[PDB]
Amino acid sequence: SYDRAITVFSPDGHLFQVEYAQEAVKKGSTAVGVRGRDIVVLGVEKKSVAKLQDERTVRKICALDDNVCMAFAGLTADARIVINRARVECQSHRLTVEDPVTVEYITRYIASLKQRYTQSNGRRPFGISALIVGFDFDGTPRLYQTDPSGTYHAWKANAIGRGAKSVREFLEKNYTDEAIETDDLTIKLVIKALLEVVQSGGKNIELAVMRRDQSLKILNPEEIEKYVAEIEKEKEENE
Amino acid sequence: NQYDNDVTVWSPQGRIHQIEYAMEAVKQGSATVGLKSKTHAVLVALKRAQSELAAHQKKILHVDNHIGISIAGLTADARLLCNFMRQECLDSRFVFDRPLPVSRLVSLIGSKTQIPTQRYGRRPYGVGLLIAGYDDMGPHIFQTCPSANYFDCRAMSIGARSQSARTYLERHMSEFMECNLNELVKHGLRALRETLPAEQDLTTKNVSIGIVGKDLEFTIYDDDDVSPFLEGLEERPQ
Amino acid sequence: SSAGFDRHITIFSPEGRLYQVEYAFKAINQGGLTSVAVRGKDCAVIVTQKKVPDKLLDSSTVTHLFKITENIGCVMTGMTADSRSQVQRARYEAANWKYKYGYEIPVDMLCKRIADISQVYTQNAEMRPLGCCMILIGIDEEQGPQVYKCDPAGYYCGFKATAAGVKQTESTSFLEKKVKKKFDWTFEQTVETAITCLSTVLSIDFKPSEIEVGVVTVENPKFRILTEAEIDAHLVALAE
Amino acid sequence: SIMSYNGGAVMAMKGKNCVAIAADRRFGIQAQMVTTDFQKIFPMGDRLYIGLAGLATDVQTVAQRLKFRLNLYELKEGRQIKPYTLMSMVANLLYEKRFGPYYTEPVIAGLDPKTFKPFICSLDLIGCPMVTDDFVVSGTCAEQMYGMCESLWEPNMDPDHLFETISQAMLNAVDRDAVSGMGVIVHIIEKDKITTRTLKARMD
Amino acid sequence: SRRYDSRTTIFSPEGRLYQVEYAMEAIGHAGTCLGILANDGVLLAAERRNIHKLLDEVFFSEKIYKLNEDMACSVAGITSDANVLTNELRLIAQRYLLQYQEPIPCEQLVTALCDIKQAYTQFGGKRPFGVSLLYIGWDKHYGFQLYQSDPSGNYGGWKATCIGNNSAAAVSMLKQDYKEGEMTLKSALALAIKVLNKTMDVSKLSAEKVEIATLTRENGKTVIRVLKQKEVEQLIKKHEEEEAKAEREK
Amino acid sequence: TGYDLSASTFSPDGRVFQVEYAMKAVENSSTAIGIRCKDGVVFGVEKLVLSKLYEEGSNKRLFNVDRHVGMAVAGLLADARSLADIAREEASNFRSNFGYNIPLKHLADRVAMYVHAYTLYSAVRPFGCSFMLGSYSVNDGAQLYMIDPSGVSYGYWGCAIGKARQAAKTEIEKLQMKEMTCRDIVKEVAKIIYIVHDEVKDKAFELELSWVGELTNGRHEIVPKDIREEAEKYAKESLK
Amino acid sequence: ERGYSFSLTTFSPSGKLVQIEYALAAVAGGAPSVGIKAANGVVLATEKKQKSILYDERSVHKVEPITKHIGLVYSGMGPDYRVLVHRARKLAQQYYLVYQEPIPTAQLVQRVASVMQEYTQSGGVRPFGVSLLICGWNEGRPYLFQSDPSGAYFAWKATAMGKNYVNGKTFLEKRYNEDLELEDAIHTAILTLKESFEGQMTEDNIEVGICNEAGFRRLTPTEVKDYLAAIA
Amino acid sequence: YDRGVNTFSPEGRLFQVEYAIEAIKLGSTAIGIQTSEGVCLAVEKRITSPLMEPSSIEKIVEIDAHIGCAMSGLIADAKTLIDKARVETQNHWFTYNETMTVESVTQAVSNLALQFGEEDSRPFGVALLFGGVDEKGPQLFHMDPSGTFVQCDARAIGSASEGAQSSLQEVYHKSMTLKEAIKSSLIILKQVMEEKLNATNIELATVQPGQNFHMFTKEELEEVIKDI
Repeated sequence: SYDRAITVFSPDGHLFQVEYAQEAVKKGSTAVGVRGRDIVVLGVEKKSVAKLQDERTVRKICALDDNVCMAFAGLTADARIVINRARVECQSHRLTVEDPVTVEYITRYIASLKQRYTQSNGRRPFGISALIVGFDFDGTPRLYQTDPSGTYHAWKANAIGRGAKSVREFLEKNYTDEAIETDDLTIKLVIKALLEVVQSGGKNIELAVMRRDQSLKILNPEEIEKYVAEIEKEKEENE
Repeated sequence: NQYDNDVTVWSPQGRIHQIEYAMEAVKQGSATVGLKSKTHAVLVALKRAQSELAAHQKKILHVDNHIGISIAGLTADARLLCNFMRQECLDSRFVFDRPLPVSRLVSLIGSKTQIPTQRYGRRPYGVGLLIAGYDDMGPHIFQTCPSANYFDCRAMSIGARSQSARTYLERHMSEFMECNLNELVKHGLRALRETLPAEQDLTTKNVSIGIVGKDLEFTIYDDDDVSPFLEGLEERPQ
Repeated sequence: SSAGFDRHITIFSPEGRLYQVEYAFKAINQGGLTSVAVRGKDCAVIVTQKKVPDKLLDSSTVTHLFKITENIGCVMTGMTADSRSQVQRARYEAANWKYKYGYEIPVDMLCKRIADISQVYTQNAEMRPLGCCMILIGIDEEQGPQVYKCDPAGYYCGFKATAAGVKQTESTSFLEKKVKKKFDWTFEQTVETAITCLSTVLSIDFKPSEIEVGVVTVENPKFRILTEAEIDAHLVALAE
Repeated sequence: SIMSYNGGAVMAMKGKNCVAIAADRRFGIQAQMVTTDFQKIFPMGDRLYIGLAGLATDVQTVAQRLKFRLNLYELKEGRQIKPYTLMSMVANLLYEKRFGPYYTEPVIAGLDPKTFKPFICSLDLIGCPMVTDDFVVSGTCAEQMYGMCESLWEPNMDPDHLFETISQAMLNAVDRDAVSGMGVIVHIIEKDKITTRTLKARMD
Repeated sequence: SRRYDSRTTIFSPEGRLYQVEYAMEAIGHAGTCLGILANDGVLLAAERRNIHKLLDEVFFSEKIYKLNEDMACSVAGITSDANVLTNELRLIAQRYLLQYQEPIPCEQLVTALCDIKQAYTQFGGKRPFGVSLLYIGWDKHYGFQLYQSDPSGNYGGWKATCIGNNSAAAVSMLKQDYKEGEMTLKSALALAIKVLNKTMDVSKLSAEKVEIATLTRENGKTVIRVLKQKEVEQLIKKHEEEEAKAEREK
Repeated sequence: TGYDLSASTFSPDGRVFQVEYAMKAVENSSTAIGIRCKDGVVFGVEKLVLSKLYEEGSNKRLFNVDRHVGMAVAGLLADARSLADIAREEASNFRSNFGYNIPLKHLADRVAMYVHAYTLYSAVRPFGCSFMLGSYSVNDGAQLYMIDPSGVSYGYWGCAIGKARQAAKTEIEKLQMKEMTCRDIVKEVAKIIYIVHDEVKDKAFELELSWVGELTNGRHEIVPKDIREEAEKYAKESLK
Repeated sequence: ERGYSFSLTTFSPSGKLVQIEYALAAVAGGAPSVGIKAANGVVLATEKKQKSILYDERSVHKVEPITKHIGLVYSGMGPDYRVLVHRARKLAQQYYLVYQEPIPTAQLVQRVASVMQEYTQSGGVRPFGVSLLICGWNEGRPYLFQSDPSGAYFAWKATAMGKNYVNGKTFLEKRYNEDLELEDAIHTAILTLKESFEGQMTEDNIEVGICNEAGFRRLTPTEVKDYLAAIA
Repeated sequence: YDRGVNTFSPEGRLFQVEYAIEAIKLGSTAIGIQTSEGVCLAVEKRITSPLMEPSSIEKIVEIDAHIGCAMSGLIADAKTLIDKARVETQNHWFTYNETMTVESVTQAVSNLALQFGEEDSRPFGVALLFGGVDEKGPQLFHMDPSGTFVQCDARAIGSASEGAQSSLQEVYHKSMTLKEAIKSSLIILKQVMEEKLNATNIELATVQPGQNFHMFTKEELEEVIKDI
């Protein structure tokens, strides 16, 4: 009935220590992600550089294989172990079976690793939540998410971090039944969704796309500054 | 109440309460009655329904060609001791090429359930075994307990409200050594009907009867062959 | 000063104390016994009473004098069950010396190895620290006779006159009053002081059937337990 | 034999205040050469080298394991290693593979790190150390190297005549061997500097 | 038996960590370390604790630990817990050189330690490391670098670094007086003697209360210069003139 | 109290209450006595019928450890069964390693050290049993032993374990047991059981008598009291 | 056992380790000791009083050698002292089997402090209650180190451990200097040991070991009687 | 701490096993009905977002080509049960060249549900319904985290399982047909759920003797809803 063990149930049937892991995800930076027609896209917010450090070591988006991406939340220490482990599995799968790894296979591995890591006492569960995006499974663009309980799950648009309930409510009135083709439009959808940031500084947005055939493409803060300009410009014409 | 947490902790009165609590788990299951003649050992149990249309949960289960056991208590420790029970029987068939003596099988169970009643990290087995058998010296009725005190007996009834069955057996235990296979069974199921509230009746779908005999392999009957046994009974004396 | 679990397990308290070991020092005192060892000469004497409260209880299966090896004997105080397990390690590890090293173990080296076993029970937790005490005697070549004493804390020392049991503070006060003058110790002086010190602390003037005498001497270096008859021979000799 | 699978020759020689060490250059399988630039002399700190000969697998393997243990030693202690300490270190590493032994025979040469005192020693394939005062040799063509060094060695020699002695010893002994040759490299070290020369040898 | 349970691994009801927040508070009650990049070097500065006049200091290095061949590290926190890390950290860099025969490239050394430091916050009820420590070095791929270890396992690559409740106000000076792009050694050495004048509250800046080690890439060697006490003196006397100029503009 | 959960902790005066608690669980068990004559050992157990469905010789407390050694347990019956299997297994190793029958003085030492080990650690509890050990040999005579839950083991001439421990040995000691034959002892054991508490607070009981000595040629077995029935014919004569 | 393996030491909310600060209290409540590094050797001296007139003084020793040039004293509890002594003996021979050379005193303290480190962090055990003073004359210069139950270590010119160490802190600061001989160092080591001793100091109440460059040596009561023979 | 992983009550069961039954009650509902023509099955998806993909939530999995499944309670622990339940039917085919019966599947499944503790963890939080057609016709079973394994004729679990089982006993009789039982089931579904009963909230699974394969309906389910 208490709240200081993981093998205990509540009298109404809860696992509060797994539920306390999901609170630690909400203290993280927000990241969103949609799938397009052919080109997928995701982006992170809340960079907040502190004027005196290099910024290639604050990497929050990474690639597991040559065709699958990753974006997380929570605390950055536990995220490094999960990323470093999943690189081995998507590489060792290629050895035993000569296919490339599907996006559905690697998320079952991360969820099953977070599954068995919950059950035994003295193993503090991973306080992260991941987003796995890859147009890998034979021209089919997909994006999934995880959960600290260990439930891999598929969305078509997603938001995590501090204040995802505002963005997930924003995306339901924004993601049209019209599937947004002309992939700069889909990036403009992400850039407009990320424009509903907690402060919306405009320069604290890091977006990364993938056109389903290339490698990962980090956008630069001059092309990304060009897309933020047409957002307020087309919004001025709506008045 | 501060001594009432582990199996390891003795009380200031000398009574370990965790063993005393596993006795209470035996009373949660239904009643079951075992008895024997000179030639035939019969144990009869009472099924319990879960819902109106679900099947009734079984009680009597086969072990070997000369041993069958009844059950009362947790179904977790039921199949856990059963798998240990079946393993020891076929080892004597494999090594010695004889069936086990029934008496020294039960001493293996008392050694089995002793260790989780003393070391920390494992609960006692809440279970209510009644054992019928044939060694070279005839039929046997045994009972066990979660305190690992196995008892030889000539008639026994354990489970919920099973005292009323025991009072029936004491005033008829002299009659049991002489009767044949037939009324020995319906001496036994006259005892189960006092472990019932007086408004319902012992039907076909809620009772099981297992018989092992001197020339008879242990056989479990259920729901269709109980009707040759349920004939020839009187109503309840109300 | 109960802080954390310092009254229960072997951890440090404030002010550097630790209480479970100094609870064991008066875990001897529930035995109700007193033992005396004396080194004065080319010999060494153990004396300890027995207590037989039952006629049904035997007489030979009571004696606390325990023969470790042929040249080493010991006496045990404290509770009986922890005492006899302590003697099992002493008998065992003395024979490992003879097997590994090819000669007889010194009485000094044995009391170290016993005290180091009592160390780990003090150091590690969840392991009960054996509330009993051991006193040894034996002859060492080119060193004379010795008396050693090992604590439940693992502290050992070696000294001339030894009291253990209930009445240390009364007996050791008497032995310093006795051994301050270097009188001649002629193996009858050694027994006479060993008897009459205990005879004044307990104030009994006892029958020959309550005590035992363990002995070792450089004329017969074997450990030797005295007979009921010859205990009476020393007893009437001091009857003045 | 397994020692005769690739060939090799390592020679060290003690001078007055200096010490010299030399080896061949040929790498090859039993009769077919492969290359003529195979390193067999490895620096272990300043003014202290080591030479390896035998099976070319264990030449490269032991030289990496010994470098592994050396750098951990020179960080727990601020000082550098003494030449006696290295000899005890190598003999420990070889004796651990007592029954699975490495097929190599090292030769250690170097000066004292504090004084100027030279040092030479060589070991067996299981780690029996052996210090001398004149020369040590190892390799397949051992007996040819003993015949040259017993006649040409002098007690107190300048770095000029020490260079000419170990040159004439290595050139004449290796040309009598079949599976050794294709060039000879010579390190001559001293208190002030380190000189490395390569000699004009028969390439047949 | 079961009732002797230490926590060490349990989330808050709000979602924060129990011991990790406590361990970062002890580092504020420790010594002071910092470092700054240059275009052609990198340096470290340390504060001497327990400078009583009956010690020896014959190790020639107390906060600095030359660890691979071209990297060193400062240290802050529990001193006795730090010796487990540095003996481990020297052996990670050395088992790499056995494997590839090329020195460790100055980042994946840090991730190799930080995954060990993280792992005591995961499985196994044990005490975490109460040690934060710095990193200086040089590689083929990026050159001169600084890194910042944490008890949580998080690291970052900085250009001017920090110890906390001891010296968090130095970064406010470092954001004010570190010019970007040009950061050469004599400009950097004059900067650090000004910073330690503020944070280390010893008046007149006794030279035996500080310790400075530098690193310069020189002709293919990457020397690590633990500079001696004679040139700490002229570094102070260089700062002594800067007091006299500071009143001329009044 | 508040110091008495684990068996690995001391009290503030220096004892262990978990050993103290387990001793008086044996006190609530029925009385079983033992007595030895000049050429054998005779056991005797007061055993009470549970209700009626006991089957006349079930769950007996007279065990049979070796060819010439058996037990007379009292206390928790299931705990004594596992403890008896230790003694059965211990005598087999002595047979296999030394080639002859186990001496009873050595057998009690091996068991009591095993009982001692459950009095130290927090993971296990002490046993709730106490028992007797009787044997007979031509080179050693008859011996009779006694083991408490703490592990203290030494020899008696007569003993009793149960509720009436004091109330039975009050009248054991008025027997001249040093010169009686064990066939005379069997009818004398019968009255001592029958004197104390036949059916006062209980309903019914049944007598069990084990039997080892020179008349059995060193074997240990139950008496033939189905033969001659002389126990109850002679014990029930004490009604007047 | 069950196999628990949980440590007994955790951080306070202030950030301090509570049990290690308690173990240092047991160190300060021990027998006093003093160590002085002189120009030619190191002097160790301790204060050994028996509780009675019965105890033999030739049985137990306080100044204890490790190698033939390394000695070691303590101030704490007697029984925990003998563990790390026997530990440091076996540890010194493992150096000698590898490198064929007697271990330097700086390298010995590197490894002994890691042993005392291991009982703090590991599971279910408490730390020591013994601080040490380690001496030796390796490679000309002599050395004098101190370790503590925390696992740290230092390098002293002259220091004191045990009871009244703050008095010997002040007295050695006023008495010692840069250089003396060994004989001057023993003179000032008894004079600071006479600060907190009993009424009578004999050849048996103190116990002194030295470090010549010829090796480690503890002194017999013949010399200590003749050294305390009215030389202060 | 508060009647932990291995500690009896003063009266009855373990409370952790008792609390495991309560964790099923927050799960989604599910109904399976055994009929002599075959076993039908139904479940509710409980989709939260439109961006949330509907078919990523599975409730009916394929254990074997003639054995279905249905789950409730915790989602995460049920993937452990389905994994070895697929394996141990496949081990049986490897060593016997025959299909494992439906009853003897859950014997092996219930052997692992009662292994919790420190012997070589917590109990599971998931109930199951197994439908299958073996040689004894169609079968329908039910298990629980206590391992109390039993056969049912028509069972409903999850949230609102009490009100479903009361309403279910009115409509059931012995001579049902499969086309009758499917529309008889979903009437009970929309009376206990709250959203509009459409083709996106529920899914079906029917196994037949002659149609061992295809334990599924796919947008023929749209025809069934408009006919009720």
